[PDB]
Amino acid sequence: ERQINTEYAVSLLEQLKLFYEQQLFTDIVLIVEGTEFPCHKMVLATCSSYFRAMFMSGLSESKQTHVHLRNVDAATLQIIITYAYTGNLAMNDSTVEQLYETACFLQVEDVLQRCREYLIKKINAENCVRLLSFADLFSCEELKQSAKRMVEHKFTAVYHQDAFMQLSHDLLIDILSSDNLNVEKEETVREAAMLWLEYNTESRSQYLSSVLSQIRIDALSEVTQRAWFQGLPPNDKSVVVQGLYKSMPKFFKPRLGMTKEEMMIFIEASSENPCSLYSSVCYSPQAEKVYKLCSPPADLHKVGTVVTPDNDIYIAGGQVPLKNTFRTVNCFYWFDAQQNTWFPKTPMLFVRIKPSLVCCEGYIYAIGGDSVGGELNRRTVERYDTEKDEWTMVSPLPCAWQWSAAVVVHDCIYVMTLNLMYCYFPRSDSWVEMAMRQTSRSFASAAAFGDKIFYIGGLSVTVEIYDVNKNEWKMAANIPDPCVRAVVISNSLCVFMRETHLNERAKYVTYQYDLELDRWSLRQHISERVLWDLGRDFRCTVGKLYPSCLEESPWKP
Amino acid sequence: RQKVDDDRKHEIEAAIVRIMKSRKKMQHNVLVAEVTQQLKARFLPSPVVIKKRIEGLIEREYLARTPEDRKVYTYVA
Repeated sequence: ERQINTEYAVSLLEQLKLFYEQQLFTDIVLIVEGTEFPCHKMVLATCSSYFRAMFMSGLSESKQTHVHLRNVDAATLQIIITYAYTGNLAMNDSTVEQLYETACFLQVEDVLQRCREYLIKKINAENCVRLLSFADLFSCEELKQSAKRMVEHKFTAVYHQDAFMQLSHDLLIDILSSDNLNVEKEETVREAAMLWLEYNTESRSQYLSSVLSQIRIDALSEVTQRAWFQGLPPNDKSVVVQGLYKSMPKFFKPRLGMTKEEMMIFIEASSENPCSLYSSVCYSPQAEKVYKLCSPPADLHKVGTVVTPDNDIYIAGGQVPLKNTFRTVNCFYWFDAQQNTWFPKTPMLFVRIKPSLVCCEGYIYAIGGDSVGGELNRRTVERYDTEKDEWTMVSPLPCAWQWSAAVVVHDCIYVMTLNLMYCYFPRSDSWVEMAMRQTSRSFASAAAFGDKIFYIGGLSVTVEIYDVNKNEWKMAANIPDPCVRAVVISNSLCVFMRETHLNERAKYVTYQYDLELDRWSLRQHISERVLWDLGRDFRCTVGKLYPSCLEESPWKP
Repeated sequence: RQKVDDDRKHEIEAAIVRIMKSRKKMQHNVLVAEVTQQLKARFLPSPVVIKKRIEGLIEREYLARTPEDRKVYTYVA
């Protein structure tokens, strides 16, 4: 059907807006705690699913011109009316709750979906349990699930949120009884359930018993009984009887968060499947297996990795082929530790090629990486805010460097280039000159192990160790065209190198390096029966993953 | 004894004026840990002595270390 809108629908909406702001042809007025809102019935019927029944049903409101609508905020109803009259919402970050409250009040489906998306995108660090209780009160399965997983991930690291105390039982039961608790130990959930019953007892003793049972035998074999003898109300006999029941039944099973194996995440591998360009796989140091990961964009490559102290994976920048009949994109992504997917985040402001992301003081710092190339000050850096979810410009780099590396030592930013090093102080937002290397090597990376930076490789086997407390560069030894990948494994400095000769196959083997010995002892030789060739542009980083969520990479020995 | 007490005074003061001219700032007790780690194999950290002596160079231009405005130190000479 022909529904042309060229200069017609916009003109109609502009005429309606003009009639609204001039108070013309209005036949209904909303009374909101003394505030008047003259409007029309047609717009309220086409926008809200409640006003259509308010103006159709032949009751009292039908003839009532002065309808007194209560339990609604003035500003929220005003923004809903102006959204109905112009189509633009222009929502902030503070009044989203009351907006959704009154949007669900009038079943206004479009603004409901808009606010639902805005809330599902903005579960950053703190409003998680709050918006989870919000979605529990206003049954919203979409928001409910994302918030559920978000809490399963972060709540099991703070378990002290002020909002977490005020939760309904069913929601707490769903949270605690789930097998998605990202906890490496079983006593933290026990004490967390405990403190949730240390603020409210006596009248709430039923909930106490329920959560106690939920904790299961794994955490029921603790001080739970003694703490209860201490806080139980007097003259309670059957309560001890029902508490003694919880010890032998109800399927004691292992949890999921304990499977936080410290593994080796790789990217841009040799797609086991021929013409496929690249793939992201993983390696297990202890399990001696090779797991795979899903490509974040599935077509874009040349990305940079970073791992926060909370074991989080991020991906920024990269280039994607234009697919006309490689363009650079500043998109951003984050790896899910359980869903084996990639949820995007706030993109960058500059399209970078192979950005070097560094985490420090809870902030992500992307140093260099072909920001735009044609900058007036070619040396610049853009940092990320993991809490506010925004990018903040900081003091630019002193000199323009290419194929550089950057690490973080002692809560400070350290970027390494051919021969120079600069310490970005995040507190004073300044760059202090550091020691210069006597050797000029590029195309190499550095590792931040302890309080020493180990710049390995370059063009080789150059081992130049730097210390922060000493501020000096020294050599240790030569590792016995190697592709070096220095990294931290089990609080012990190790390396992952691959050698390649003429008419010979590649071999993967990791060595154990000692500080005072200056020697790379043979730790483990990666057999080719489990791991195949990776390539040249592959990257390495240390991080904890889950074996059950991920899938093994099928490949013939 | 008094001579070496004056010697320790010299040590701590010099250490501070030479290192902090390119280091961090102490909201309360941040840089004192560093100045004590630097003089660990020299003598005793002497917390009371160093705390009494760092607040004397406050009114002496170099290292203003404003006590009340202990949020940004003068990175000048």
